[PDB]
Amino acid sequence: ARWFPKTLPCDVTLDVSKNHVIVDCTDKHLTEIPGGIPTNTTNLTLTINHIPDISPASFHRLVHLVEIDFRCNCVPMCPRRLQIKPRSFSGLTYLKSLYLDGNQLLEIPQGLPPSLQLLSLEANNIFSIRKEQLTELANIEILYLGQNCYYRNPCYVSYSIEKDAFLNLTKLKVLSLKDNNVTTVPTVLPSTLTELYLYNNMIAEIQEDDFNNLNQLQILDLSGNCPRCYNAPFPCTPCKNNSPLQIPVNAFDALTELKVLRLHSNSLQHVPPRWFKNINNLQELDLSQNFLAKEIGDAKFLHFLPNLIQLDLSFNFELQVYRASMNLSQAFSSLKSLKILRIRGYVFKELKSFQLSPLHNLQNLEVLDLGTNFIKIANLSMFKQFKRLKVIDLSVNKISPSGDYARSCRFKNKEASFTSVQESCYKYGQTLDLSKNSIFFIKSSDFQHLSFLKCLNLSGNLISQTLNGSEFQPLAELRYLDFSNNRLDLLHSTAFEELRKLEVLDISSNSHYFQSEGITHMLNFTKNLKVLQKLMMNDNDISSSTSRTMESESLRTLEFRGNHLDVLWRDGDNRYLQLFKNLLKLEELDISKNSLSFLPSGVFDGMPPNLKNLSLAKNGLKSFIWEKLRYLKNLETLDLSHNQLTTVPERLSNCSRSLKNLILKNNQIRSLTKYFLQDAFQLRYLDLSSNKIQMIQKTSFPENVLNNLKMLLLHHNRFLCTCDAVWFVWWVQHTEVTIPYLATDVTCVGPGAHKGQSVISLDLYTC
Amino acid sequence: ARWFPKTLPCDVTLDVSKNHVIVDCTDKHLTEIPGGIPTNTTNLTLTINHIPDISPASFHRLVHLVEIDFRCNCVPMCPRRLQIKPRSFSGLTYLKSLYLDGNQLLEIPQGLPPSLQLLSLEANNIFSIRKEQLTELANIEILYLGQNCYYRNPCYVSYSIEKDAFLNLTKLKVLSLKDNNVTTVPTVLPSTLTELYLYNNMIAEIQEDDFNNLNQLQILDLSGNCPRCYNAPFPCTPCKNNSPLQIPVNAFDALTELKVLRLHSNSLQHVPPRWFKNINNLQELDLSQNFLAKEIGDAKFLHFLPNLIQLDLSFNFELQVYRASMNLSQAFSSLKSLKILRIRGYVFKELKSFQLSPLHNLQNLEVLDLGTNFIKIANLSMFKQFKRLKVIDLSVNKISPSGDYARSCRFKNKEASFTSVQESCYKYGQTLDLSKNSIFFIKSSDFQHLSFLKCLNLSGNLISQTLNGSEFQPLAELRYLDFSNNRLDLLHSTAFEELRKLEVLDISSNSHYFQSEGITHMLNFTKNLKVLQKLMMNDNDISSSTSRTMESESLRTLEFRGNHLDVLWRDGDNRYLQLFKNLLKLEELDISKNSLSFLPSGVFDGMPPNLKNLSLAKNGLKSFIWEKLRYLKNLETLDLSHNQLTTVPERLSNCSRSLKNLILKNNQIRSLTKYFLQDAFQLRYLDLSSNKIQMIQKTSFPENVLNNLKMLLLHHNRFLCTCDAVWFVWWVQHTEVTIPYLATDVTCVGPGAHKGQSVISLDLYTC
Ligand SMILES: *[C@@H]1O[C@H](CO)[C@@H](O[C@@H]2O[C@H](CO)[C@@H](O[C@@H]3O[C@H](CO[C@H]4O[C@H](CO)[C@@H](O)[C@H](O)[C@@H]4O)[C@@H](O)[C@H](O)[C@@H]3O)[C@H](O)[C@H]2NC(C)=O)[C@H](O)[C@H]1NC(C)=O
Ligand SMILES: *[C@@H]1O[C@H](CO)[C@@H](O[C@@H]2O[C@H](CO)[C@@H](O[C@@H]3O[C@H](CO[C@H]4O[C@H](CO)[C@@H](O)[C@H](O)[C@@H]4O)[C@@H](O)[C@H](O)[C@@H]3O)[C@H](O)[C@H]2NC(C)=O)[C@H](O)[C@H]1NC(C)=O
Ligand SMILES: *[C@@H]1O[C@H](CO)[C@@H](O[C@@H]2O[C@H](CO)[C@@H](O[C@@H]3O[C@H](CO)[C@@H](O)[C@H](O)[C@@H]3O)[C@H](O)[C@H]2NC(C)=O)[C@H](O)[C@H]1NC(C)=O
Ligand SMILES: *[C@@H]1O[C@H](CO)[C@@H](O[C@@H]2O[C@H](CO)[C@@H](O[C@@H]3O[C@H](CO)[C@@H](O)[C@H](O)[C@@H]3O)[C@H](O)[C@H]2NC(C)=O)[C@H](O)[C@H]1NC(C)=O
Ligand SMILES: *[C@@H]1O[C@H](CO)[C@@H](O[C@@H]2O[C@H](CO)[C@@H](O[C@@H]3O[C@H](CO)[C@@H](O)[C@H](O)[C@@H]3O)[C@H](O)[C@H]2NC(C)=O)[C@H](O)[C@H]1NC(C)=O
Ligand SMILES: *[C@@H]1O[C@H](CO)[C@@H](O[C@@H]2O[C@H](CO)[C@@H](O[C@@H]3O[C@H](CO)[C@@H](O)[C@H](O)[C@@H]3O)[C@H](O)[C@H]2NC(C)=O)[C@H](O)[C@H]1NC(C)=O
Ligand SMILES: *[C@@H]1O[C@H](CO)[C@@H](O[C@@H]2O[C@H](CO)[C@@H](O)[C@H](O)[C@H]2NC(C)=O)[C@H](O)[C@H]1NC(C)=O
Ligand SMILES: *[C@@H]1O[C@H](CO)[C@@H](O[C@@H]2O[C@H](CO)[C@@H](O)[C@H](O)[C@H]2NC(C)=O)[C@H](O)[C@H]1NC(C)=O
Ligand SMILES: *[C@@H]1O[C@H](CO)[C@@H](O[C@@H]2O[C@H](CO)[C@@H](O)[C@H](O)[C@H]2NC(C)=O)[C@H](O)[C@H]1NC(C)=O
Ligand SMILES: *[C@@H]1O[C@H](CO)[C@@H](O[C@@H]2O[C@H](CO)[C@@H](O)[C@H](O)[C@H]2NC(C)=O)[C@H](O)[C@H]1NC(C)=O
Ligand SMILES: *[C@@H]1O[C@H](CO)[C@@H](O[C@@H]2O[C@H](CO)[C@@H](O)[C@H](O)[C@H]2NC(C)=O)[C@H](O)[C@H]1NC(C)=O
Ligand SMILES: *[C@@H]1O[C@H](CO)[C@@H](O[C@@H]2O[C@H](CO)[C@@H](O)[C@H](O)[C@H]2NC(C)=O)[C@H](O)[C@H]1NC(C)=O
Ligand SMILES: *[C@@H]1O[C@H](CO)[C@@H](O[C@@H]2O[C@H](CO)[C@@H](O)[C@H](O)[C@H]2NC(C)=O)[C@H](O)[C@H]1NC(C)=O
Ligand SMILES: *[C@@H]1O[C@H](CO)[C@@H](O)[C@H](O)[C@H]1NC(C)=O
Ligand SMILES: *[C@@H]1O[C@H](CO)[C@@H](O)[C@H](O)[C@H]1NC(C)=O
Ligand SMILES: *[C@@H]1O[C@H](CO)[C@@H](O)[C@H](O)[C@H]1NC(C)=O
Ligand SMILES: *[C@@H]1O[C@H](CO)[C@@H](O)[C@H](O)[C@H]1NC(C)=O
Repeated sequence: ARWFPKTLPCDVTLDVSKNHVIVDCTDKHLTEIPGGIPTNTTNLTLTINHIPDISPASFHRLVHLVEIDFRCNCVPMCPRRLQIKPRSFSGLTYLKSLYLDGNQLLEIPQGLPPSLQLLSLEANNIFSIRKEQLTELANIEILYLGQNCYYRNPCYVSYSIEKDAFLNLTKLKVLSLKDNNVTTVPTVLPSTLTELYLYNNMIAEIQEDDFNNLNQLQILDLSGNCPRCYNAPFPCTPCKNNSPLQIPVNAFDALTELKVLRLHSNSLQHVPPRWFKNINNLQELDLSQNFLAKEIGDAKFLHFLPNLIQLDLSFNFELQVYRASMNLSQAFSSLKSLKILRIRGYVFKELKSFQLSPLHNLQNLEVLDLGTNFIKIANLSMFKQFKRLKVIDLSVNKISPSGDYARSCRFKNKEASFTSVQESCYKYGQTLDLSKNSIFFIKSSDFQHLSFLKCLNLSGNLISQTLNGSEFQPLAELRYLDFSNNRLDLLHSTAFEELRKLEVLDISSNSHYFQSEGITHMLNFTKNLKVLQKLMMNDNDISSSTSRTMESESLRTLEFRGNHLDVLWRDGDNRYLQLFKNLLKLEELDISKNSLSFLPSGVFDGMPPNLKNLSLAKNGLKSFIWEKLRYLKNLETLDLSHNQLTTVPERLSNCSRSLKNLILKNNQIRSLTKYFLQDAFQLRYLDLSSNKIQMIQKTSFPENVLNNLKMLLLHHNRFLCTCDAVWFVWWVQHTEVTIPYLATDVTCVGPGAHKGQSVISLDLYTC
Repeated sequence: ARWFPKTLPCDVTLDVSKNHVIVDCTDKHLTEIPGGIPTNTTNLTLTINHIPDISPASFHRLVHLVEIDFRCNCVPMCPRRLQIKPRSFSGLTYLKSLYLDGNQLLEIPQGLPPSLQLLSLEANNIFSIRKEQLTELANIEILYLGQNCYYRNPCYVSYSIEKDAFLNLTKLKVLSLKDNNVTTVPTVLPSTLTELYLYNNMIAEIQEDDFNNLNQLQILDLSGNCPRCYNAPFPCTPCKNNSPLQIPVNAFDALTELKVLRLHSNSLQHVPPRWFKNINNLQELDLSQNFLAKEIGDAKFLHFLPNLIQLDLSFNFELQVYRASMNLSQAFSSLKSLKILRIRGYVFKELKSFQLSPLHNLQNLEVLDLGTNFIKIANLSMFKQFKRLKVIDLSVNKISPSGDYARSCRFKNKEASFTSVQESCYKYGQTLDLSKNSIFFIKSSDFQHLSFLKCLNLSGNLISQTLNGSEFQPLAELRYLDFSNNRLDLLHSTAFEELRKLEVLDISSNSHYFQSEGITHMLNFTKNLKVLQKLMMNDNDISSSTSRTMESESLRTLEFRGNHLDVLWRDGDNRYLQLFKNLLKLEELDISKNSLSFLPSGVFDGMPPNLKNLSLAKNGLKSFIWEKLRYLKNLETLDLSHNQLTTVPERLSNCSRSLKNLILKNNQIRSLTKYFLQDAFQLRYLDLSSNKIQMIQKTSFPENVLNNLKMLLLHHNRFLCTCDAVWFVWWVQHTEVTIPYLATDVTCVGPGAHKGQSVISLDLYTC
């Protein structure tokens, strides 16, 4: 509630349905908590700042607070550790969540309210755990005590937990003890635990009674214990004699609701089937970064995982061993419900069709990761049986053509699963990611029996070929093709002619043959592509073109950034003026970073009629005309950021009748016209940030136009806060226009003592 | 003769033994020929400048001139073409050589003296050749008429040569017609020709009588005619139907003294043995960039080349064909005198021992080039039979570990053979250049049967390994090892321990594992290397080191540039002060680009006692102390160029008693001390160029010290030419100290009209 604030430099968000008020003071360099904080707020954000300590009077009048964030308030360049006065949180009866990460605290704070449910104490100096200060947390549910003693934040003392310290926490559900130099699992954990995170510790042995009472546990993490330290870019201490993490056979017996089990980087050598005897509902299993190269050939334990969804076996290669072929066990056929399989880091020479026979009967298999394996010989025709597969990974391996602040400062989710990189090519269907391979030329015979491919990634292969319309012949149903970081010779206009169903084509980073001058550059090759929608050819350094115009009856998006359009539009050269005129259906243009000092008169007449998104960022426009914008009758998102313009148009209404997203970020504008926004009711977005503007007059910014503006930015500029802008000073602190960084970035240059003064916090009584 | 010049801005070199005087006015921006040119000069250099035309009075008083250079005086940004007045060269009776390249001349200049022997007319607009203007050249010997009409300098007209134009040039020896758009070989050439250069032309057919009278010809070039235009980065036009350069069988019949024959890039398909029936003394043969992939398997013509020295067969691959193995004909055993063999661009999958059997009996074979072939499988043990070989090339191909201005503006030599890149590893003996390959880890078994290797290049392989002293075990006689552009983990001090005879070690560009902090960096691994002489570990970004000191009893050169020595020598950290103290035999240090803002007091005390070459360039030294140089009792080549120093030492004699090569290039020094060079007789080299110096007093630059100075640079600075430096003005134009760029770079800032005035050309009579 309270809606209208007074001088708070933090953003305020209201959710009447959720009855939640959010105050975000992230990155504000506040030495002390600002005054005038509303009593109706619920979430308080107090991240990286210069707060010396916490006083009980800080939250004296705040009783509706349910979330307090104090993450990374002093990162070890920082003064002494934060000191919390006694009874500094007892007044918050409605408190439920509290974050105190990165505060260099020595002991657990006391006096916490009994209504607390979440507590985060990561990146602190708490290496001792006793029941006395845990008695007050009898109602907690989620506890985060990780990252208290490890290589980034050392304490030189092993973690000490007294007996049955967590036993009385009956409401505990999630416990995290990562990177805490723990040696022994802290028995006895409460029986209501669901997620246990003990990874990246120094645990060497597991007792048979360690998880004897945990029956509702769902997520268990035991990574980093006795890790594989070979070629490790971080300080890690292998266990002695390389010994693996000793886990008894009857260890995971009481676990019945377990769903996620992570054993990554444990130097394991054998996986006994007795471990998975009781856990029948296991879904995700991680066994990466171990020494299970021989176990994969046996994989006898896979017979006890009928409901497995994810299986990770990455980076299990043997030192000084180069396998001739992948040895997949026949027990892999028992994974009926398997969906994702990762066999990276299993470096081997040749991949054959019969080596993937166990995976032929997996109906639910979708992702098959095989990248970073240095595969030399691989017949691509063997994938004709994996039509149901969604993503096939053939990454940096060497397949060739066939011969004849800190972490806790952000990410409030804390313990979260590794989110897979969702590439733009996955949404189109079947994907064959052949990027960064040893393919140097394309044959139509290699891609045979692959008519089902809806996507193909060939970036980074460094292919030097002159396509003429016969290479991608079998790929009849291909819709997305990536050809970035290659050497494409556009000597023929029939390139990509046989890709009848192609929609998105990417030929970026092909600067080699485009940099040369005098050779033919058939830029009209898009005429044959009937259903092409998007074409990305940026960073190509295109300086000349044999074709006068580019023709396409279906192209909608065109990225032409990082090229040389100044030479194409050189003074006295009107050949390539109407280069984009024939693109009838084009709606978005991205001609940026083209070193365009000036725009020759006539290019706007040669623009496509349906243009809607024009970008000219980082171009260095010394003088950009404005009266020619009348030709574009559909322009809505003109962008001129990071340019060297110096004058705004006399009347924006006379220039464009549909512009609504004007952007002039990081420009050099000292003053605006006296009728800049006169009768321009169609505008909704405007940006003048990072400029050299001095003052704004009333006649240039009418309130009628300003009422409908969704966003307006005037920060990080050179405004002068003198007595000549009393109307601006009154309006900036009396309007409802969303102006971000109104009290943090926009300051006053002068005069005199007014340096660094906040414009919204100005009151010139003498004016 | 004449020794002493007056105001010439060109360097003068005298050779009394050769009676030759050289005047070099290269890159001087001389609008007109300067006055006061000596009459005793012999070679005149008048390269790129702004000379509008040539007048007969230019060389009126010069009669001893034997060489005039006018190369690239107007490169097509340039005014109208150079105009030569009639009878502008008839007065030079002693003229023998004349260069007129890059002058946009339309016709051959007339009135040349009969004593001329060399004439260069490259990069001109002369596309017509007639006997009338060639009559005056009856005594010429070397003619250069190439680069007159091609893609860089087009003329849109085919070259026209009248019948028997060159017939009467009886003294002609070398003729060049490259890139001249020639269609037919200009019959009839004189019988005294020795070198003929007709490459890069449009010749489609050769007649049987084309070389009927040439019996003394030694070098013949026919490249570029009907070239292989596939993947060509320059505008080239294939011949029709791909047809090859039609050469009759009885074409090279009259040639008996031919030694070099170049047929590179001719789209040849078959090489009949009848061509080499008469030429028995052939030494170098070039057949690269052709379609002779099938002919290599036959190579029937090789039986007629018993004295062949060089054989080039690079880039003869078949389009859309990936050969399984290299098919070398058995006729290669007939090349008894073969020394260099290049089989690049013959892309094939696997290389076996038996495929190199024909080369097993070549006793004189030294270089075997096999790079850029995409070889996948290659057993390195098969090279044990090629012990007599000097260089073995295993370049960018994908071998993996075994499994289980213009051109004529410079280069006065013109037509010169392709000089092979002499790498630094060739002088040490046998070389196995395995750079840029697909090797990702090193095994001792792979390098078996290779104990004869004296050099090994492994740069660019991107190997991530933690060597402990057992990988390079069979390489007992290795003396040079290159490990640049890799990922070396220095976790053990026993790395490279088994390389007992290693002398030069290069571990540069290994920034990956050195950038990480907290991991061990054993920098004392050089202790085991008993005979190590040079160690290059630059561009490694070394910021921390576990070892306190580096120990080596034989190291003499150490390159430590592009690292982070500021953190190692951070204020309050005296652990790594004596890092280089234990290098007893060290004589050269290259600690540059280390971001050293300042040198902590004590590093000079920790320097090796025998240090002789210290470099601190591009370091940003805000304030460099000078009294501490007394510790270094053997310093001779101190370098502080491209730094931010601001003060010279009070007395250089008190600082160092042996410094003789002080360098302060591109520094920021406004003034010198009044006793900078007092009693410093041991100095021989001094540099203060590119500084902000204002004036030099007499008491700081005594003539006694200046007499023994070999070189002194004071150019490109901010000297003021006022009445306060009359002694400096008198001395600069009255001393014999070698001061380069005395009349071209060093100017006067002021005062007023004295902007840009030459100091040596100053005479202040009013002073
Ligand atoms: C202001 O503070 C409020 C508390 O003081 C915040 O309310 C919290 O909002 C989160 C969601 O953002 C709730 O989390 C719940 O989690 C359960 C369990 O899901 C678990 O598993 C999923 C994966 O399947 C994982 O993503 C979750 O993080 C959990 O680990 C869900 O079933 C719920 O739908 C919900 O996501 C908290 O419970 C809730 N706290 C309270 C006390 O209600 C609020 O988000 C804050 N607002 C801002 C803007 O910061
Ligand atoms: C000043 O001008 C003088 C002429 O006006 C220059 O004298 C010339 O010097 C060059 C050497 O630099 C002489 O070239 C001769 O070439 C023959 C034949 O060798 C040929 O083959 C070799 C490869 O084996 C090749 O490198 C050569 O270039 C030749 O193609 C050699 O046997 C000789 O030793 C010598 O190298 C000229 O003959 C000579 N000209 C005259 C008229 O004597 C002088 O170099 C100029 N000085 C400067 C500083 O520019
Ligand atoms: C994680 O906990 C272990 C607990 O053992 C820590 O190991 C301990 O580390 C300290 C500090 O390096 C060692 O103290 C050292 O003692 C030697 C004398 O023995 C002294 O010369 C050193 O200067 C240092 O004070 C201690 O010995 C060592 N404990 C054992 C059993 O070896 C480890 O440091 C902790 N990790 C982190 C990141 O804090
Ligand atoms: C085809 O495969 C290539 C390589 O596997 C993909 O290129 C890679 O794409 C990812 C995601 O866009 C890039 O990651 C990003 O890197 C930038 C730094 O450049 C970083 O700031 C981002 O946060 C993100 O991590 C990755 O750099 C890029 N690699 C290269 C060499 O460009 C490509 O996206 C794939 N194409 C399709 C259509 O999936
Ligand atoms: C090397 O010599 C050949 C000699 O044929 C040159 O080919 C000629 O090039 C000119 C200029 O492109 C061609 O003229 C053209 O004529 C057409 C009408 O046919 C006209 O529309 C064009 O605007 C142009 O004026 C000429 O036809 C062509 N000769 C032949 C037989 O095709 C070649 O250009 C020369 N190369 C260089 C680099 O100068
Ligand atoms: C081992 O093999 C590698 C690669 O074959 C050699 O590196 C290459 O060395 C050459 C000659 O020094 C470099 O050429 C130079 O390039 C610079 C531009 O960087 C240019 O300004 C010079 O004029 C010259 O052309 C080449 O760049 C370099 N390649 C790489 C990737 O660094 C290396 O020299 C070999 N080592 C030994 C001991 O032979
Ligand atoms: C694939 O892995 C399996 C399991 O490790 C290998 O089978 C074992 O092979 C060894 C060596 O011959 C025998 O001593 C074991 O008795 C075998 N066990 C079983 C269960 O068969 C198999 O040889 C591997 N295949 C390849 C090609 O590497
Ligand atoms: C990759 O596998 C496919 C199919 O397994 C091979 O295709 C065979 O090609 C030959 C010659 O073209 C035909 O006679 C066969 O009938 C094809 N097989 C089938 C099942 O139709 C292809 O040759 C393999 N690639 C390589 C390099 O061996
Ligand atoms: C596209 O390029 C391919 C590759 O050169 C052409 O295929 C060749 O065509 C020629 C002429 O008909 C034949 O002599 C070759 O035998 C063909 N090679 C192969 C491997 O089939 C193809 O004709 C070109 N297509 C177009 C339309 O230009
Ligand atoms: C793309 O434009 C080029 C010209 O820039 C077209 O090439 C011309 O094609 C016609 C028809 O065969 C020929 O008569 C011309 O001689 C060609 N000119 C050149 C310079 O090659 C090409 O056809 C166009 N392609 C498409 C698909 O429209
Ligand atoms: C290596 O090259 C030789 C010469 O081209 C090949 O020998 C020819 O092979 C073809 C095809 O079998 C025959 O028609 C010719 O009669 C052969 N000529 C001679 C002189 O033998 C040979 O087959 C090639 N070898 C390989 C492995 O490619
Ligand atoms: C590369 O060639 C060498 C020699 O031709 C092979 O060395 C053989 O290795 C086996 C097993 O170690 C021995 O039994 C043989 O006696 C060796 N040959 C000789 C001549 O001594 C080596 O195995 C080959 N590399 C590969 C990967 O096959
Ligand atoms: C290089 O220096 C390291 C120390 O920086 C040496 O490692 C020590 O070796 C001794 C002898 O075995 C041990 O007692 C120490 O515990 C080691 N210290 C560390 C930090 O590892 C190493 O021996 C030196 N190597 C050489 C060749 O002198
Ligand atoms: C124009 O591009 C911007 C880029 O962020 C996008 O937000 C906007 O929706 C686009 N407008 C249209 C009409 O596509
Ligand atoms: C500017 O707008 C006014 C008012 O609509 C109109 O009368 C005038 O013609 C316009 N001028 C231009 C150049 O568009
Ligand atoms: C010092 O290095 C320079 C670098 O050019 C070299 O010229 C000089 O000979 C070296 N001096 C000694 C004594 O090695
Ligand atoms: C400087 O040199 C003079 C003369 O040799 C000597 O007397 C004096 O002690 C020296 N001072 C220093 C600091 O070296």
